[PDB]
Amino acid sequence: FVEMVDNLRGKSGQGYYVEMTVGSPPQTLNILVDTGSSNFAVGAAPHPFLHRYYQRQLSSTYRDLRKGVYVPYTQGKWEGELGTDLVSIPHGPNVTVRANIAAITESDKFFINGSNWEGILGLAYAEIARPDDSLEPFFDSLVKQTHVPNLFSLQLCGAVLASVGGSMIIGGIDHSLYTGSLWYTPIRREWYYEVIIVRVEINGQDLKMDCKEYNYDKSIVDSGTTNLRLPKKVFEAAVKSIKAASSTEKFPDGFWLGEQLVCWQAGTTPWNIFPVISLYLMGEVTNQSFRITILPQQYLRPVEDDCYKFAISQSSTGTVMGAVIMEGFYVVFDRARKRIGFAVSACHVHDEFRTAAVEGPFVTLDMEDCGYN
Ligand SMILES: COc1ccc2c(c1)[C@]1(COC(N)=N1)c1cc(-c3cc(Cl)ccc3F)ccc1O2
Repeated sequence: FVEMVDNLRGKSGQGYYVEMTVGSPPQTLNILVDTGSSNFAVGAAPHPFLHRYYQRQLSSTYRDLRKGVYVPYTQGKWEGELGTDLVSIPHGPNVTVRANIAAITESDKFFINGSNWEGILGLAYAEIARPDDSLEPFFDSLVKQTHVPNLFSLQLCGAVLASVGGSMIIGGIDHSLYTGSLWYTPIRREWYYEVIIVRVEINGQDLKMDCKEYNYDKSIVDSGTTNLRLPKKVFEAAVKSIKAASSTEKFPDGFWLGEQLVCWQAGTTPWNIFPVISLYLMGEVTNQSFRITILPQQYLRPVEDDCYKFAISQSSTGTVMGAVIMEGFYVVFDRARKRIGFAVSACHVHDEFRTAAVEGPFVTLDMEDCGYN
């Protein structure tokens, strides 16, 4: 899949995008890769923040669905007009499909002033598509109309604002992109990429919470989120324990809340005083789990003296495994088998003493009880 390796770009904190073409003749757009939503929606008007936009009037293969779509979400909104058109991915499989496209005609806090992308590719399932589950998501269209296998994988590698890179392998797995074995956790339900966390440790010390708290009201794998977001009660316990383990140095409460930065003399960041963080995920087998472990190199994010933000934050919408988790791992979205694979990423940032890890098997009882209903 060498043609697809390194097909993602971005700027730090502004997400990962892939090149796509829409319409005939082809119009090239940079599109945000989002496993946390399910619409293919593209800027369709000259918003001043956009480098380019979909000009439906220039496409011979454009079809109007004569229906609007309205998409408020927690940090913004977008609105638009539904249609279909032909779509390809230049650094993806050699195929062209007819996909649903939402031509974005009004928005608020959706486009980023300074980014290089113009649309969003929602890779999640129809159940959370707007306006309803009858709007077939892109990837469903791709799989139905071609012989592209029903799976994709992401290697997110991270870095005035640093450029980031990664790979979206569409229709398979590139084994060069990880070390060790893949370990799979079941997709609990096909809406978000919902998973179940069964145990949490900070430097091997169990938080000892009712595991339902870890997944209240859901836990998801989300390439469209930067932080590791945790339910409020879990965040409180996690920070208490991370404070304790790192107490060699003291920081203000605002650091832990993301309200301020911490800085060290360039090149002297004391990675060693910060603990590793492990999430045990439901495994493939009854009473079997595995654990994924990240380093402070994943959860202390550089802000451009070396200065960092604490990139674990609280959530009222459940655990969100964003870039802080995904940049440690090669992640396989094995839609065909309703499961998500994690393996140590060949590009993850680490040091001489510790590495991001994926380890198993472990015995964990009552894992089904950890899910919220
Ligand atoms: C209905 O759900 C929606 C709808 C729209 C929507 C998003 C979700 C969102 C927010 O979280 C996720 N996963 N995608 C989302 C995320 C981002 C975004 C993602 C990253 Cl990784 C970084 C910066 C961003 F602004 C930009 C736009 C954006 O729009």
